[PDB]
Amino acid sequence: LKRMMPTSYSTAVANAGRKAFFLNMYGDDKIYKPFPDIGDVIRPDGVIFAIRDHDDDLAPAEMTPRALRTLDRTFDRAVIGTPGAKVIDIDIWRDERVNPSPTPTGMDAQLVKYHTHLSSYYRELLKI
Amino acid sequence: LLEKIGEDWSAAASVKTQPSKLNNADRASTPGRETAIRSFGESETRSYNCTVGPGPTAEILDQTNNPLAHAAVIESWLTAEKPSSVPVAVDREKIPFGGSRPVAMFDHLLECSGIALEYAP
Amino acid sequence: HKTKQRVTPGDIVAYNLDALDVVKLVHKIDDTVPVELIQECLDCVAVTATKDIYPHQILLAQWVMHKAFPARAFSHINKNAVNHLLAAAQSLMWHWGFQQVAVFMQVELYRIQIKYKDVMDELYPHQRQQRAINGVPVAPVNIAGIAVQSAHASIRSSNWIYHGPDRLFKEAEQVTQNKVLVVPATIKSVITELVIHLGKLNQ
Amino acid sequence: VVDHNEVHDQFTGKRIYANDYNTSNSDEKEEFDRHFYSRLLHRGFERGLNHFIDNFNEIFQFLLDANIISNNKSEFAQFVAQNKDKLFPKYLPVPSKLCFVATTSGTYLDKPIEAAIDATLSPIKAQNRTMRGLRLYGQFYEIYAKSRIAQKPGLARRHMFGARLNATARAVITSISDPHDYDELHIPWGVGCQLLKYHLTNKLKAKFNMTTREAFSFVYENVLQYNQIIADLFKELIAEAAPYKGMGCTFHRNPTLQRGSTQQFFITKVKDDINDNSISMSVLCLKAPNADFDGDQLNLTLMPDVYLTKATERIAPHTWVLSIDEPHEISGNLELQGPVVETIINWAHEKYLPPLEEWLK
Repeated sequence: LKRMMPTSYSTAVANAGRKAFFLNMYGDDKIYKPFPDIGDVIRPDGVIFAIRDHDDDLAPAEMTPRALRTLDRTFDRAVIGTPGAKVIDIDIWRDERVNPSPTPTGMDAQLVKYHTHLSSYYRELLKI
Repeated sequence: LLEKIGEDWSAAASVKTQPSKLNNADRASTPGRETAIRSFGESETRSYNCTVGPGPTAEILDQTNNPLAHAAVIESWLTAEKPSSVPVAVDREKIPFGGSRPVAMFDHLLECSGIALEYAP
Repeated sequence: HKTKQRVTPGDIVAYNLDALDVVKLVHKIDDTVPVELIQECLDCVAVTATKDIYPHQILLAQWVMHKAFPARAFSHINKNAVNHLLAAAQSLMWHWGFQQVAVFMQVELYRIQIKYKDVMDELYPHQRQQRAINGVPVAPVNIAGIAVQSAHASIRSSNWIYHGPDRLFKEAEQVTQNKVLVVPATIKSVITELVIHLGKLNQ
Repeated sequence: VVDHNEVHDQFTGKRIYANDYNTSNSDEKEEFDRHFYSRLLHRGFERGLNHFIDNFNEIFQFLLDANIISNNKSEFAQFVAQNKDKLFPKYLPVPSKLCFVATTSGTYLDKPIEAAIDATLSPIKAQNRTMRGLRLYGQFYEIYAKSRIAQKPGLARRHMFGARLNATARAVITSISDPHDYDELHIPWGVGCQLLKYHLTNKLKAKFNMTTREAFSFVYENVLQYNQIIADLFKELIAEAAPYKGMGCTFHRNPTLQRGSTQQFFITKVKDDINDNSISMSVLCLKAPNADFDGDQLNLTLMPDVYLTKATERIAPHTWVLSIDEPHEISGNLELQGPVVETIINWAHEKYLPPLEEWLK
């Protein structure tokens, strides 16, 4: 049965804007990473880019570096996949015409790290 | 190897309810499915009415159609010193029979028509 | 009685039963709390059970004890749960030395300054971006400052009547000719001293 | 037959009896419609609508004329004279907000909802409009009892007879080829980790010093991950059943015609392999339902109580042993399988000993 081992390719998609924002997994208290990088390993639990709702009065309770690391199974919206799996592809779309930024600061580094490369690729593709 | 390996399994001790416990959306927020499985059809409740007595087969539907009994079974699971082998979960002295949601909906819809389904010797 | 953010029925009754375990809920946050200090706040739940709950108490109980109880479960629990949670939050704020704010827990109805801004922007780095006007992009404002401003607006909205332990009334300096509260002028400075402490236990 | 005047003076609620009697839709469709709305002789006395209507007598009937031209029933006059109070009071009730469901880019409504015409409204015209609204009431209630009750997708045959029960599971099946008992079920790790969640929460709040949030995180984290503590708590939860072999559960088949399609088993062992997602069943119980290993998904319900487990003893694997056709004969569901019989055939029916002539010579 080790020689009969099929391969499964899966795709998980999520959104985070004015309604809700991301969570801080896959890292310590000095870095922010809402999703694993290309060529990384998923956690022993299958939660990838868990989403927390957007509130204002719960800022010292929920918008603290202790609560951004832990995941509540209720009052949240996570995405469960495969625990042991390698990340192959990442595609990020972004609306960048809104004058209020709904996401707080310090959470949009890994997003723009892929978005700038994708925008440069599509810009060269249109320039040709 | 062939198609249809074992991955389309489901297990749910508690499911979200309708604003009556049916949900159909992009349900990928839990490891495995959390949807309620319609194990009791019309032929299933007919066989459970004939083989099992008509008394104890209404409690299985009343533990689902009534949200108070659905809260009471979890309260009895969480308040007992033994989670298994609990004698009584929903006693009929505090939460009696007659609080089913589709039964009361049908009774209200027939009451606005002007008639009622009762009996008398 | 319920919100459109749909939660499973069955998780509601678990938080109804875990909120009555006051001692385990306050020992998960800080284990060095005396039991009689919890009991003196816990004996007052029989008087405030026939009263109303106001959102400043819900905010002050949702801010603290987030390490052992979720804040979003406060809008999906009953009255006997929030009374014990208010007693637990009153004991937890009485032990930490914030006696000027812990009086307003069990009660019946009758930006950030320069002294704390540098550490409040350090303990809470995620800030709310603001809209610029004719260019000149302004610095983002802190969301915890908005939260403590909303709490300060909720505290000073009306007059208050104390229903709690007399030892807490004798610890803090408040004069009385009848059973009415007196709001101090420095009440915005103590709650900001609490949240920073709430930053120091979490971050 | 219910007295409509008895239900409108014992309401003791909001007592808003005037719904159409006060409103006139003068800038009120934004408030009165969305916040509130979002014994009918015409049902029984409806044998006169072929190409002519015998109800052209509009108002002030004073029904005492026994002019009955009808061949279907003769006890209709006795039904009238038994309870003469029929559509006499002035207080007719309004259906609740739960009966009508209103979103998205396009407002979607359902075609049996044709009762909002009564909410939007000389005496000889108003008296005709009241009976027009009464005929619209009858036309709404008949089509709502025909299209939402009488259909197989409906309130009666789908929701009033039970649907979508809790504490249930649905998975494919394998067999147990082991020394075991005839009533033993093997629940896998992923099914057993979600079917027993509050039991694990109780065991983690009792044996360990954990809150319900940490217990829920420990339950939901180890669904696709094996660990020793959850397995030991599963073995403890199996061992807690003192007079039974484990937790009593019911097991169904989707075509349910015979007795063997609905059985009661006992959960006895939770599997350790996380990749195996299948419920392993006994060999001897494979024959009473038509269940094979052809990728079929089978349903399972969990009995919570001891009284319910004692009441579910009427459907058991031993109940279908005796046949329902012959008076003194055990049915063919007790027969063993192919490879079980073939080893006994190769063992017993073998040239093992010399015959009886050579044995005593």
